[PDB]
Amino acid sequence: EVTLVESGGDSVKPGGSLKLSCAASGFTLSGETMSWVRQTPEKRLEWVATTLSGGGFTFYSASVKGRFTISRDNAQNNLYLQLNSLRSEDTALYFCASHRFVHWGHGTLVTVSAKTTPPSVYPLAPGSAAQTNSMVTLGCLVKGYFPEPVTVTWNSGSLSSGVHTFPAVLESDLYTLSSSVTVPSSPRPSETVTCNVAHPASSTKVDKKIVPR
Amino acid sequence: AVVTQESALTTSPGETVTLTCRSSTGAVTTSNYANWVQEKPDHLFTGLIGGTNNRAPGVPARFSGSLIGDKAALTITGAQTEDEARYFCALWYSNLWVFGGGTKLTVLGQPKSSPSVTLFPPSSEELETNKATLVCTIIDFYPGVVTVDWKVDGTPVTQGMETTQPSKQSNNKYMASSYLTLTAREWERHSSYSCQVTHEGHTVEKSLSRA
Ligand SMILES: O=C(O)CN(CC(=O)O)C[C@H](Cc1ccc(NC(=S)NCCO)cc1)N(CC(=O)O)CC(=O)O
Ligand SMILES: [In+3]
Repeated sequence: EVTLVESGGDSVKPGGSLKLSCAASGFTLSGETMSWVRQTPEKRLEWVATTLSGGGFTFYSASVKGRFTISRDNAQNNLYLQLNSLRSEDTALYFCASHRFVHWGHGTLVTVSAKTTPPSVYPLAPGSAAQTNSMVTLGCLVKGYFPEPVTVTWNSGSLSSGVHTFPAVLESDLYTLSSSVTVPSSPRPSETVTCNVAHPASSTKVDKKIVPR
Repeated sequence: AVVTQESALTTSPGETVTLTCRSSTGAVTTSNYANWVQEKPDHLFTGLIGGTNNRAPGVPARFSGSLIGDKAALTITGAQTEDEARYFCALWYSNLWVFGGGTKLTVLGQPKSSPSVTLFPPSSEELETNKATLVCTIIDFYPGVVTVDWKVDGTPVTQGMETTQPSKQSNNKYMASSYLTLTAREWERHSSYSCQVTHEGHTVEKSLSRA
């Protein structure tokens, strides 16, 4: 059973350097053509580099030439990738793949950014709203944090049904998440609604009560 | 060389579907070693075909690779429900590899469903910070393909708009949300704000007037 697992990804400042690893299992590296491929936030796949087996050529994407170097460590059954004059463009999930991309690793994220910051939570209330389905949608804007993840909850588990948490979004070196809840017009404003957010990294805990506009 | 694929396709379970891969530079041939990989939820990739015909070990008989027209093709004979995934193709141009943009394939496992859209105005607290984030939530739509367009006073707001990519829901439907950022000054200058979501031809527009 073949197994690939990459490691090394971390936050990095533009211009910084990184070196990623891919450890192989189930085969011997030496006689296997291996590649590096990256999946961007845009959810697009891009070829990074390939290293042929035997002791053959190594090829690089134009977007990567000169800045990135691939290395084999046949002794440890490890494949390496060195990343050096890092750019916003380089932020992606990096994966190694076997010959003709049959086996893939789980990926390692590299984020090229500015620095750690606790999130600014904003409550989202409908603008002097109506009730179509006698159902009202409230939300919470979790803004400008770094690094990921974030934990959003509503009335701390009480509200589970009608919850939609959206994936993060990175724009000027900081993430942006959004979360929502749909409740009958019976519960809000009569009863209160709170979005509970927690930024692990920063050990930030915030609670925002959603009150009328 | 650019590699082009169909944006999305939709089939019903049991049907045969064909996904294609076109080469900008010319006819796809045998020496471009057409490769096909599948991407499943939580960015899980697996190679399906290699060398324009060869099925990776373990991949079901249903999938076939071939050359038809001046293109490389992946045919899924009697498409199954668990085949709703993203399909990427890759072509070798004797030096490098070029991946196509991927094909979002949909296997209807439930009726088509329209998006539940909702636009939120910028909070007080936020405008204080000289920021104005308009949030547009898009929910329980199926298939998982949407187009969002923003309009400020009838004019399409060409920038400051970021849109999340569709993500499944427990009812195997999808969600997305779009954002429209402006400065609190920008916001003042305008009075009509609109988030229009198009899904399978039908456009739902949730608007708001500020003044
Ligand atoms: O797998 C890849 O990434 C490249 N593959 C294409 C493919 O197998 O789909 C192609 C590769 C053959 C191969 C090897 C090298 C070149 N380019 C050269 S020699 N350039 C000269 C520069 O001066 C082209 C094709 N493989 C063919 C095969 O698998 O039978 C052998 C190998 O991988 O070593
Ligand atoms: In090869």
